[PDB]
Amino acid sequence: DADGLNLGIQWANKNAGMTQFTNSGLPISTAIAGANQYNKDGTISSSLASA
Amino acid sequence: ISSQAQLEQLSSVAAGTRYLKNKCNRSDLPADETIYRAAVNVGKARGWGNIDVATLSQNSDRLYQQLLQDSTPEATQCSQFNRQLAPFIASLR
Amino acid sequence: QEVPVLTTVERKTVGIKLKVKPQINEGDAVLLEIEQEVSSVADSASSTSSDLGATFNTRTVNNAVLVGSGETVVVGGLLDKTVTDTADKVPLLGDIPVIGALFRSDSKKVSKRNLMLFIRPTIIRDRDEYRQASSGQYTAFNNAQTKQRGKESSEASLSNDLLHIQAFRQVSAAIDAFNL
Amino acid sequence: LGSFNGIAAGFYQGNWAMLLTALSSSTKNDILATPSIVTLDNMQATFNVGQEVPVLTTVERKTVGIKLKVKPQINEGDAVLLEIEQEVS
Amino acid sequence: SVADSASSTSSDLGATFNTRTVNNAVLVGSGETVVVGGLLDKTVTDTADKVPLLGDIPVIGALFRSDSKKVSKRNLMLFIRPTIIRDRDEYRQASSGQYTA
Repeated sequence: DADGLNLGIQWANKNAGMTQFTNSGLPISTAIAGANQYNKDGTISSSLASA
Repeated sequence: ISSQAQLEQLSSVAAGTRYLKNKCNRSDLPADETIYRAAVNVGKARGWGNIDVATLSQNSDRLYQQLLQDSTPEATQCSQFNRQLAPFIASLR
Repeated sequence: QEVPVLTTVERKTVGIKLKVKPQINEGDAVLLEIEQEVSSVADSASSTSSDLGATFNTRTVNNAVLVGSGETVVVGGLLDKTVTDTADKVPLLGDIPVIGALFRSDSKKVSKRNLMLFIRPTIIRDRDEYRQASSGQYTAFNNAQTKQRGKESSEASLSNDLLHIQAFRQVSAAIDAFNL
Repeated sequence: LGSFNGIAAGFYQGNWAMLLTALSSSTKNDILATPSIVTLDNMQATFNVGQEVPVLTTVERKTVGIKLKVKPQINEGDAVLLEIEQEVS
Repeated sequence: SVADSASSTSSDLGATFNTRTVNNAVLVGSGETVVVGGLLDKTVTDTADKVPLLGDIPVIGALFRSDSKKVSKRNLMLFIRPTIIRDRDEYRQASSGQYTA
């Protein structure tokens, strides 16, 4: 038997800092690159993080 | 397959119950006629067509002879039956 | 099953290899230099370097013991937990537990394990003693067999007719039919 | 940036800039191993759990686990002798 | 037998060779059903995962768990039975009857 748990948040602001956590499975890099690429292209492009 | 399996099942329990009474010291069991009436009552409770008592008696006799002539040790027969005619006994009491 | 490794290669077996050596000493006592293993292969993901692809999970026991005839005996045992924790937080922060909980980042996990071994012999002298052991044990089989799916079985039933040792086979059968 | 962890705060007032950088990290690990066995005195029993993996020495079989083996000698009414060896790998 | 639905063949030797192998010695009476060897075994495993703090109301929260469960049961039984045969007569019954079987 094996049990496991995790928990964590992250923050971002153009004028402010950056709170990243890689253990989580997804950086903010996934986000800043997800939405500016999204709304730049209009929609999803496979260039985004395959994670 | 309509009137044969019903007769064989009732004849089998009546023959085995008589065996138990006569050969396995089951003195709590009633007389042969009462055992025959109890086997008829099992058929009636199941909604079975009326089974002739004398046809049941004749068949049951034949099965009782088969239990008696069997080359099976008595001890084994009595134990086997006593555990096979258990529910039946309950119905007849 | 059996699977080959590259040592050009040879045959390799993975299963439950239980072998023993029984010595009857006293009226009732026995001696058992037993050894065995329950092995399998997992390979969710493992180290195969395009060479020999194999994990061969195994547990292997061997020893010698004196045991009474009809007895449950503890041979070998293992029980183990394993915990690990991972934390990281911006310094000086997260310190107010109710409030600051918004800056920690937590990953915790555990693993527990246990393993138990039991053996039990029985002496058998002659035919009589044999019948109970076989018949009863076989019943232990039919218990789980007929436990879920209720099917009629030519082999099993017939085999029982063997373990029993012609009219009795008719009447007991008929009674069985009736009580369905 | 794909690997960074922690915080850093962006500031700009004309000509200057500054970046604060910090992080805290910790890690904790535990284990426990309780095996048990029986045997006679003079004959050795041995015991092991764990997987098995091959190295390239063409290669051979290698085991990784908890190989606990001993040799019990009963001397006095109550005393014993244990030439034990084992490893948790 | 050989199964090979999917197995470890590394372009070397492709084989599984499922097997069960018995050997022993026994004393047995002439006409007798004899239990030689036996195995019976079940094997269960479970897999669960859920967003924490949720799924806790069984009737309601059942909408967040994600469940995969499976079992395997197994059993194996071995029986032997000899018969002695002295001469022609004893032979006829054994052959004829068996052939009828």
